[PDB]
Amino acid sequence: QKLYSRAQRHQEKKEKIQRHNRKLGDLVEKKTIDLRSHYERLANLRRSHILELTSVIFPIEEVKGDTSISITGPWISLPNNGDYSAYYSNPAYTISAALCYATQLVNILSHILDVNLPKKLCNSEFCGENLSKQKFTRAVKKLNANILYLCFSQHVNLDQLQPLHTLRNLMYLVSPSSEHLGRSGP
Amino acid sequence: ENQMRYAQTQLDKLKKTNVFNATFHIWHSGQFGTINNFRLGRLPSVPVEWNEINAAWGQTVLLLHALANKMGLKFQRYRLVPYGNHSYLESLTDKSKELPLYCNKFDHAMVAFLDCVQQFKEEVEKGETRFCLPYRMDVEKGKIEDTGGSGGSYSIKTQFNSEEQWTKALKFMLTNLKWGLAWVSSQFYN
Amino acid sequence: EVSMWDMETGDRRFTLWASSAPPLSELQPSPHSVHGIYCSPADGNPILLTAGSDMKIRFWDLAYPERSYVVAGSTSSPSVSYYRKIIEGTEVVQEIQNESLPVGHHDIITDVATFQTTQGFIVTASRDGIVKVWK
Amino acid sequence: WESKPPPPGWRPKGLLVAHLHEHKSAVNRIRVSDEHSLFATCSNDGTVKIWNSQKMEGKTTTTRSILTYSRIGGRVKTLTFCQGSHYL
Repeated sequence: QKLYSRAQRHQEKKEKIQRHNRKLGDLVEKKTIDLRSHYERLANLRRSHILELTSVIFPIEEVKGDTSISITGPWISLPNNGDYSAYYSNPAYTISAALCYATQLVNILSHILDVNLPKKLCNSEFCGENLSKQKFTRAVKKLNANILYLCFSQHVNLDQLQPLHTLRNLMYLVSPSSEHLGRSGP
Repeated sequence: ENQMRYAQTQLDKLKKTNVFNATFHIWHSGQFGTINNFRLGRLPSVPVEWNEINAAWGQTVLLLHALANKMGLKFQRYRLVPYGNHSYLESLTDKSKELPLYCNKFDHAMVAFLDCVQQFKEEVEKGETRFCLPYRMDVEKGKIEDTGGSGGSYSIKTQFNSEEQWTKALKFMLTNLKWGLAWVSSQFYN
Repeated sequence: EVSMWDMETGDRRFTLWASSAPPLSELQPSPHSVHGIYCSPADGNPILLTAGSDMKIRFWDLAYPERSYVVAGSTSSPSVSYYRKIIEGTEVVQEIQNESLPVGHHDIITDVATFQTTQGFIVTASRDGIVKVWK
Repeated sequence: WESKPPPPGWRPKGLLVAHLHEHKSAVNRIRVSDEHSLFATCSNDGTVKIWNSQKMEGKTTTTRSILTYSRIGGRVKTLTFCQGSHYL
């Protein structure tokens, strides 16, 4: 009889816990919907900001990864792959301006795209210093890894941008024409 | 709830710190003129990087080009190289002799920058309630004058103004561009 | 709640009190907790790393919880604050609190795993799939 | 509750290796390998992400889950590294 009283108490507790379980499940569903809505709002805001930025500072446009992409005025234009092979030392000047704007916008998207940089100190080190040496190796490696992370979190079409298409995938994802612009998460 | 909190916090931070806010990362007051976390103007007891000076000069060229292409601000000396260090500022009507923003050519770039800044202030002041008149910038003679009544004598010369006057004029340019880009961001966000 | 229970009595007798609820509060005014505790004996008492459901990356201490250092965030808080007491035959602890992108997890973190030899790394996760591999 | 109890003075610091969001659903079950340098990741999506510390840390193109198996189905929220059993 004592054990039965204890069991009846535990069973009432079980029923209450199950009711709370259903309530918490509905609440978690609502919370996940709200989180998805917040992520979509971030997507839209990022798309707007990126379009505005591309229009104003860096009009990344294709010519009309060897094909060139123009941005930040006629003095700045570079092809898709990215002349990393040519950094051992306007082509040099245009490439350097494009890469400076690239690191800057990389941090910018990290904020907007929410893709926090694993090498957060991107804009400064990447843009200015003539670090052609091993430091250039490390910087280019970090840049490539970050671009890979960006393309993965925006892996709409990996085969399209393809490896060694720095300006290519850069324009594709960054330009408001991105297929899945603003997306973030897994 | 926590993930939505992080997402909405990022969204709100972006809303507060506009795209231009981060891109310029500029300040109005301090030991020097600050944009993108830079120091503008050294002192007899203040350290600063002249290479960072060239970087900020190229940044100013790019920002002025973006503003002018956005609205006017490109009457004369309006052909600027938005590349960064060793930048160039030239008139769309005149390209015979380049004006390098690095190293009388550097001071020439400074004077042409003052000219483009006055042109933008004309562009900025166009609002019904006049704007960009907490200070006034003179292009030809090298005057960085504050409409706020500050008595500090600031000039654009490479001599007699390079440490205190230069720091002050760089910070003044930073704050004026701050006001102009604040109006620009207020417009663009809408 | 992070308590040590004398199962002979079958109740927890240990605390790092940090909650709107009073110690062993009937209503428990604080619903937040910490889990994913990791145990190892060192420094005169047990040394634990437990996932703080408050997203507080918990490197927890008993003798000088305020004095030591923990992996949690919230930089706005001054030097770590933790209370050390002795209560009815046991030492009691009260835990008290002190642009950019949110580095810390943004979900209910539960799991922790670390490896090191004079140095190493730790693994962290949240209640939705967040992965945090701390060094 | 750890092998070779360390000397006193343990404090944490602000360093990390990598972060992931691959698990489509909540993850509430992980296993840490003993003989090797790997740990297991599973998610409420009924899928398990296998991650190797040696590989996932970096110096590689992508730190993706080495063994991602979802044939289990449902929600995978229970995993363990069997003690010297060569089974998971």
